[PDB]
Amino acid sequence: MFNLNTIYLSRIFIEFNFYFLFFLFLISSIIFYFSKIISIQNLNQNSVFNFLKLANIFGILISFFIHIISFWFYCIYSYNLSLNIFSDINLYNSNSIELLNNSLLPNYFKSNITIDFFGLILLTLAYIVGFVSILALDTRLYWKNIKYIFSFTIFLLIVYVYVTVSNILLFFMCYELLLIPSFLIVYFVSPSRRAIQASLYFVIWTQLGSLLVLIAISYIISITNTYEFNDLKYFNFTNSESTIIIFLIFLGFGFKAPIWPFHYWLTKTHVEAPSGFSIYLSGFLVKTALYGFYKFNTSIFIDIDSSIFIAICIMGVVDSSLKMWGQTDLKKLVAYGTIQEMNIIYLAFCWGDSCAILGGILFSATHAFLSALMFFLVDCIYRRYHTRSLVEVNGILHITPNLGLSILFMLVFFSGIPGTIKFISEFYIFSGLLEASPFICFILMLVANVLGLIGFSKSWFNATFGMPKKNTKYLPMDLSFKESYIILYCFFFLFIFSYFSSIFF
Amino acid sequence: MFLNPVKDSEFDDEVKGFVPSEGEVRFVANKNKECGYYLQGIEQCRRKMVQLAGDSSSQFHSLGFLPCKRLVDAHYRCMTDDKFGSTIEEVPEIGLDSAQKFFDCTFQQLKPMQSCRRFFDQVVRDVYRANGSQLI
Amino acid sequence: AFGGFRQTDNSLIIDDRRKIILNTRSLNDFQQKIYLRNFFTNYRPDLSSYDYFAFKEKLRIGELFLNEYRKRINNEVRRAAILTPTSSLREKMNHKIADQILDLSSPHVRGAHFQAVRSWTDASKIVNYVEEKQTKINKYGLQFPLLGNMTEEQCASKEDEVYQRLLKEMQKPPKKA
Amino acid sequence: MNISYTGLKLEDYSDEVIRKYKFPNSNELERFLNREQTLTVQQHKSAIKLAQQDFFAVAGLLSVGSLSYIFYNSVGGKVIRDRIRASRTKAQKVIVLALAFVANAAALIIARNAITAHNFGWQAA
Amino acid sequence: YQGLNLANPAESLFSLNTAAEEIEDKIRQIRIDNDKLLQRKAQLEEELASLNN
Amino acid sequence: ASQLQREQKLVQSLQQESLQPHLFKIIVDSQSDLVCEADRREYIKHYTRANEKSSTSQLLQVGALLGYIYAVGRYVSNPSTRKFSYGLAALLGSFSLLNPSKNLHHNHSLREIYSKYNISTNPQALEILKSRIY
Amino acid sequence: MQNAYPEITDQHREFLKKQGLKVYEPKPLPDQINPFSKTYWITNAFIIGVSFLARRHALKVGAPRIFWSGCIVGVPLAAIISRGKSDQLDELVGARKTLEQKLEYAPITRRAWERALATNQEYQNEIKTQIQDLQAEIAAKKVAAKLE
Amino acid sequence: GVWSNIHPTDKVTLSFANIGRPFRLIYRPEIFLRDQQAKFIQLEKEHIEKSKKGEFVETTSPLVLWN
Ligand SMILES: CCCCCCCCCCCCCCCCCC(=O)OC[C@H](COP(=O)([O-])OCC(O)COP(=O)([O-])OC[C@@H](COC(=O)CCCCCCCCCCCCCCCCC)OC(=O)CCCCCCCCCCCCCCCCC)OC(=O)CCCCCCCCCCCCCCCCC
Ligand SMILES: CCCCCCCCCCCCCCCCCC(=O)OC[C@H](COP(=O)([O-])OCC[N+](C)(C)C)OC(=O)CCCCCCCCCCCCCCCCC
Ligand SMILES: CCCCCCCCCCCCCCCCCC(=O)OC[C@H](COP(=O)([O-])OCC[N+](C)(C)C)OC(=O)CCCCCCCCCCCCCCCCC
Ligand SMILES: CCCCCCCCCCCCCCCC(=O)OC[C@H](COP(=O)(O)O)OC(=O)CCCCCCCCCCCCCCC
Repeated sequence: MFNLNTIYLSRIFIEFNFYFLFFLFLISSIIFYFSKIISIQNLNQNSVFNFLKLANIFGILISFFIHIISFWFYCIYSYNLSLNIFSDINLYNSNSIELLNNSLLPNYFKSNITIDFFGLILLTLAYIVGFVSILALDTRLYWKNIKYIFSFTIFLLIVYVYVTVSNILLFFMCYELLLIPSFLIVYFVSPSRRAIQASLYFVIWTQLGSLLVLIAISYIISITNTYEFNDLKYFNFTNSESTIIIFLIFLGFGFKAPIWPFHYWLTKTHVEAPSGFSIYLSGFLVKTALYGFYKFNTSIFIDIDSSIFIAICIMGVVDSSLKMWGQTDLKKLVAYGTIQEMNIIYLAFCWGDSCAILGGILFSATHAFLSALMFFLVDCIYRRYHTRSLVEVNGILHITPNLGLSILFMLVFFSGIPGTIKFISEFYIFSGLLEASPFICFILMLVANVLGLIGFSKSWFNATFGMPKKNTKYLPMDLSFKESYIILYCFFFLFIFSYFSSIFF
Repeated sequence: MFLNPVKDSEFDDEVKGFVPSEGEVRFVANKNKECGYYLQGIEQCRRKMVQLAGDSSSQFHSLGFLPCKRLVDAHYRCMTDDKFGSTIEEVPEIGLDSAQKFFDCTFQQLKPMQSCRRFFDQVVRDVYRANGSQLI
Repeated sequence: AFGGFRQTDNSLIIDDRRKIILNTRSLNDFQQKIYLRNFFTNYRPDLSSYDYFAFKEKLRIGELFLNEYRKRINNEVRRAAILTPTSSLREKMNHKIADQILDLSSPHVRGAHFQAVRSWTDASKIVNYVEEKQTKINKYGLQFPLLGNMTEEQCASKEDEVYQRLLKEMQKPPKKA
Repeated sequence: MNISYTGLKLEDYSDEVIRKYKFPNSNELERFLNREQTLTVQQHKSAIKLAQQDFFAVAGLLSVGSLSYIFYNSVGGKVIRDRIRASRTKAQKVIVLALAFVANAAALIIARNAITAHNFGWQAA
Repeated sequence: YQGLNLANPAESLFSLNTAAEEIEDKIRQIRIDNDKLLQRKAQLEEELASLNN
Repeated sequence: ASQLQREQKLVQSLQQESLQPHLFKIIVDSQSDLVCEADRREYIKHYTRANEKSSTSQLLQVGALLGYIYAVGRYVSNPSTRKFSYGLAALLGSFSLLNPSKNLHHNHSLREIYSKYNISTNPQALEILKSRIY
Repeated sequence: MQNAYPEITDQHREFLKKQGLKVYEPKPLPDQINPFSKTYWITNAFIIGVSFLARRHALKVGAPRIFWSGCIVGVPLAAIISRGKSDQLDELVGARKTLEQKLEYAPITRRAWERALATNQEYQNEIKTQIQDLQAEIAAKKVAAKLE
Repeated sequence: GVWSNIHPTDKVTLSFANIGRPFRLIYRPEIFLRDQQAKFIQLEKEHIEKSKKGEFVETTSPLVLWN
């Protein structure tokens, strides 16, 4: 019963949501530039900053709704396309349906849009995490950094082109564009003075991996003059070229997606970055690397043993889990948790295009939401209690019961209770790893889910419980409606996404 | 495709699958990679001839698809390694039926090349199964 | 146009078909393509791009279909456990059901493993099995809403075809022996 | 280019060869030329027009609903909002309650319509 | 909608194959019944011919 | 019996004029050689244009409803609740009375296309239809 | 699908019946449990009405009412879940899905099979009528021969 | 639009993806191929003429070019 109307509606929605975002950004930027001689806030109720905040927030939100609709259309379209290809067995019949483009808006960068489930999951993560982070950064943007209210819109446009393109070069360029806005945010919006050095560490560490990926892309392009991302089927790389490409790709994308030993920059940046931008970084900016690694390694044929890469990922997991205990800083502890989860996700991609990719994608989504939740809780603690250190913070539950309850439920979700996409992703990865290498699976599970979990829980429980006798004149009140509903939405997603259609998982 | 009908079947249509020999698979893959130019040429020339003389009143309407004959013969020779004749008309009786099916797919039904390559490859596979050691 | 990467090995290549001798370090782009890079990277390289996409989808569906067999037999075992008391339960299970449970073990069905390690012959056999099931279904046209899409005219023509086929099958006499 | 009708004579080729390389029916030739063997370009154009109209309706409805909800329920604290709504007239209260819901619901319904293919002619039996 | 429309193709194939096998069994039963009726008619025709002779 | 009744019903439908556009669309879908390609394409265009359902009708209905509520609220002082409710109910009921009829036979393009073929009393059209009934 | 347990004889079944055993048979859902039942929908309507009244009373007396709201909202949701569960072709421990139920998702095969069954029934009826005519002719011949 | 109207591929892809390839191949590939096939065209013409005549030349048989 599938008809061409659904196909064209899917394509039109995907194409036009990008232009909706772009036109919103363009209008907002034109207003901002041409309303004032100097593009800084006027400290009065009639400033354009209020309009810009409104436009950014409710462009992201409306584009997120349209993205939900377009993602559902894509799911139907992909399912029915697979059915059309698979169903017919007659040799004379073949599915050759050709679509003509609309005459209203042009194709951005003269590229035909191609959408995949992983790309749309990444785009949904971008939308939601960007919404949370923009909601967080309101107190940070003041009177000279208001120009960074558009950072998340720029991120959304970059990610949209990144996930809706079938061109290798455009793919790589979109991946590399993410550096400038993130560096500028960390440099100009971070309150702490150590953020200045943290930004440089972030730039250099990420750029080393960017150069590695650039070398790999140069190898692919120079050898294969193609750029369509599908002509690689008709060209085979020799053993030496293939091993060089996989090594470069893995190391370069692991610089971004933190792997052992390349997580020093991540720890520094998470500790010294804005509490609202740490959410976006951990939640989304480390998963574009995973998506790019998946695309490249599934496109290239590799005839090498992945034991070395699996060992690197497992070593990162073990290192982060063991170090969890020794952190009294909640933000650094959450950063180590992010490193652990990202290393597990990266390990999920070490078997080419096997079924491990499904667990990897689900784990990427759950880690995004869980890291957003954890960093937002740390943000609330730091903002109301003027410290994010375990020695200075104690007995949160008895003065701010809602915040303590949020911490406890965050710990329960992090533990991986059944009924959560966290548990589902752990089940996928461990079920595969048990047959792949059962002893390695046992070691990984033991370390991560006992030693790292206990180290993680020690600090959070100590902060939540106790007796806050110190500085009774300065104790805060409670979570606000904004914070409470953000926490509730994170919990709601982590719980209900387990009912998403199992066809794609 | 790669399915054999059941000779003694209780119901009208029953099929049992078979897997071609590795030698046959290698031969077909190599020949397709080497001769893929001819198949794209057949598609482009088919469209070109239809555009040129598709109209009934056209002068060359009575010579339809004859220019494609050279491309088809070249593709057949390339796939069969110049053996078993220099023309599609010289196809052995073992592959004659599949050759007729391919011609019906391409020129009469004007079906997609995705469909008609199946019948052309079936012709090549029939020849290869018949001979075996002659092609390799 | 495709290109190549300069080679460093000092080996000699003897092409008996073309009756020439080359050196690995001296190969140009086309010679590299012809001699190196000519290996296969898929189960059925003989098939076209569209045909191999169909083959890949059928292989994925066939793996899911074998997993479905395992799930169905497990559900039947649960049904047997609930319906039949523990006495005679194993006696009745030591039949077709137990043999099928063992025959649907991990080597034959990929329950939760990342990859079902199948040779190209095994993949071809699985795809052939899926195609046999598809042929049996399409004989009677059971795939219109599920596992297929068709227009109204196609549905009407298929209904008439299935009606004729059923009439002929009914009119056929019983199979002897 | 040597691939042309020039120099070709039906005398040279056999009758079976001519029958094999004979043009199909005029209708078949027209369908192949226009690429309308399965679907017509006009059907594609109609589908595209409906898709664009549906997207515009959905996006406009979502924007209207979101903005109306925000501006109506973003006037102040709970007490202030309750007092403002109490002083609000009957028709003004009705619109404030109904506008956002109707816009969002219409957008969602238009989205559901596309995936739900009810207008299929095979409904029978 | 998820449950009704987006269903596992493997399980759909299994259900349709079960339905096809059941249809084939019913066709076998119909063949047996038709054969029985035809044999009865042939027996009656033979009896009528013998009586006429 | 059953097949004869089915064929007789098909003949009766062919005789009836209100179903001729649908039956000619069935012929068009079958792609029978009798129907010329140009006429087939024209009929497909007109039939698709006539049958397509657009969200514009729903959008304008909701727009009229919202505009009525907004206008009564803003441009009327101390409006009567009973009058407002009656007007709203009347508008909602009137929305239901708008029931366009797809009189495709009345539509002069489709009728002009298929009148020349006159599927009724046409043996080729009957043969085409008999295999395709739904 | 095929029978898994070893077969038993009809004589053995009759022996068990005489002994007094009964054949296990799944029972239809009662009207209260059946989601397609007038009793079920009357219960839903009563739930909705009582929930609205109790919600109004709770608002009056300053008592929580989100639970009555949940009842009202979940009545349609419970109906959706129950109807979907019933419609799905999933065979838990219970009655097996029949050919008609499976064909309800195969409209083409369903209609074709119905037509084929009707034609086969007509064919069998025609053969039976011809058999009766042949028997009548044989009887008439016998009577005529005996009288002659 | 205008800046890219020279080539169907986007400008960034043109700048980076194409490394070392002739601009004759990037733009106007048909003329590039025909120039490359110049002599093969006359060989094919001679083969066709001989085929019309009694002679059949097997050496140049593979040369059946359409672009
Ligand atoms: C466009 C793409 C997306 C883009 C992005 C969009 C992003 C937007 C943001 C949001 C994200 C959206 C993502 C997509 C969502 C898709 C959703 C969807 O498709 O919906 C349709 C989807 C399926 O649609 P369908 O298949 O088409 O429907 C037709 C089918 O035929 C229907 O038939 P069916 O059989 O399939 O029905 C399914 C369902 C039908 O629903 C029901 O039947 C309702 C059953 C309710 C049972 C409630 C009680 C259960 C527990 C008690 C049981 C024991 C009782 C005592 C027994 C005593 C015995 C002696 O039934 C069940 O699943 C049964 C599960 C029962 C257990 C549920 C809870 C388990 C525990 C979970 C814990 C997790 C949190 C831990 C927290 C720990 C502390 C921090 O349906 C649902 O969504 C079902 C939701 C069910 C919710 C159940 C209520 C949860 C209760 C939690 C209690 C926890 C208590 C505290 C724990 C301990 C704390 C210490
Ligand atoms: C060649 C064509 C070029 C087109 C350029 C477009 C020009 C855009 C100019 C924007 C001016 C914004 C200020 C208008 C005056 C607001 C007055 C006011 O506050 O009174 C309340 C009145 C009415 O309030 P209300 O109380 O009736 O609330 C209901 C609101 N509506 C009507 C929208 C349902 O005005 C508004 O509320 C309008 C708010 C406008 C700002 C919206 C911000 C969200 C993001 C969209 C911004 C525009 C970008 C383009 C659209 C998105 C991308 C497709
Ligand atoms: C981890 C180090 C610290 C972090 C920085 C990361 C730097 C290193 C990044 C990975 C580079 C690749 C290493 C693995 C190579 C595997 C293949 C191989 O060489 O085996 C012999 C290969 C494979 O041979 P084979 O035996 O498998 O098959 C071919 C055999 N013959 C040729 C005989 C037929 O042999 C070769 O062809 C030699 C290739 C050597 C290439 C080495 C230089 C690579 C230069 C590009 C990357 C430079 C990145 C620098 C980044 C900045 C550093 C500060
Ligand atoms: C917020 C409403 C959203 C409506 C949904 C569609 C949005 C499409 C993107 C619009 C972006 C802003 C305008 C850009 C103008 C421009 O420079 O646009 C310039 C381009 C022109 O392109 P060309 O020069 O190539 O022709 O505009 C377009 O291509 C089409 C613009 C959109 C056409 C639909 C307009 C719908 C109007 C709805 C009115 C009611 C809205 C109520 C909101 C509360």
